[PDB]
Amino acid sequence: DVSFRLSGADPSSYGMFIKDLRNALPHTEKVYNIPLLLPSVSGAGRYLLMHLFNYDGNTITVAVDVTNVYIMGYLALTTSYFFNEPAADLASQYVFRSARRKITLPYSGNYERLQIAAGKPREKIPIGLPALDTAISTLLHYDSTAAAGALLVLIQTTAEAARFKYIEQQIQERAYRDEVPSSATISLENSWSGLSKQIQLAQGNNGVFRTPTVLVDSKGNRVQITNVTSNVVTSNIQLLLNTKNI
Ligand SMILES: *[C@@H]1O[C@H](CO)[C@@H](O[C@@H]2O[C@H](CO)[C@@H](O)[C@H](O)[C@H]2NC(C)=O)[C@H](O)[C@H]1NC(C)=O
Ligand SMILES: Nc1nc2[nH]cnc2c(=O)[nH]1
Repeated sequence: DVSFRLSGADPSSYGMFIKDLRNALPHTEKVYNIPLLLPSVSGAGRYLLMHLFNYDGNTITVAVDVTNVYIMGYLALTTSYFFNEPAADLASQYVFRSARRKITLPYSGNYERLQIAAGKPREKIPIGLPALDTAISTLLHYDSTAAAGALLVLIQTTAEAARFKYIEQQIQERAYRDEVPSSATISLENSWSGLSKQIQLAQGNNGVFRTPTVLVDSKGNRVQITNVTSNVVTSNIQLLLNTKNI
């Protein structure tokens, strides 16, 4: 398991947590020096448990699929909560077995569905450590509409920051003040699969992408990534989704 406490939290301990999280994902191989996540894992070993404590010490335990860093559900005191999707029900056979009650949320866990349930796109939802603390508190008391917004924050602070160094840095900047995500942050979140695939395909091709990836950068300018020599590839992306899942 991995842990993170918001009480006394600063940019450095947050950094330690994301490092712990990356190290907890198993991998057998590296492509261009980037851990390549596994095709699959059987049984309970497929799930990593994250324990998060809000400022006041209350806690929730979150289950993550180690093959794709997707959040499947969480435990709050004695009630477990799972997304409404096949992979999450599969996950319920292996974690939080001692939960007294199991609730299935009225949505699946993809951004499209979470944004509809929340009533706002994530372009309009502030993120940061203070926002993570509020999210943990919101999740302790069941409300499907408020939970959708809390999950959008939780996902970006923990799964997305693990996938990209830039997003991890964006969160460290928001350690004491929340701020909506930049356009580059959203573009990055949307291209993880695309990037992961082109980096894997670039191998037998001199490091050149079969088809270019279109992103929006920090200063706000559109851009094309065509080879593994680019910044995104050399210092941004930290984990690769296996092609057998794309
Ligand atoms: C690899 O990506 C780099 C950008 O990261 C590209 O290099 C550019 O390539 C040509 C000349 O090599 C120029 O027209 C571009 O403006 C270069 N940009 C730079 C140096 O910032 C290029 O797309 C890729 N390299 C190869 C060999 O395909
Ligand atoms: N549930 C979950 N959903 C996502 N939707 C987009 N990315 C993620 C993730 O990392 N976990």
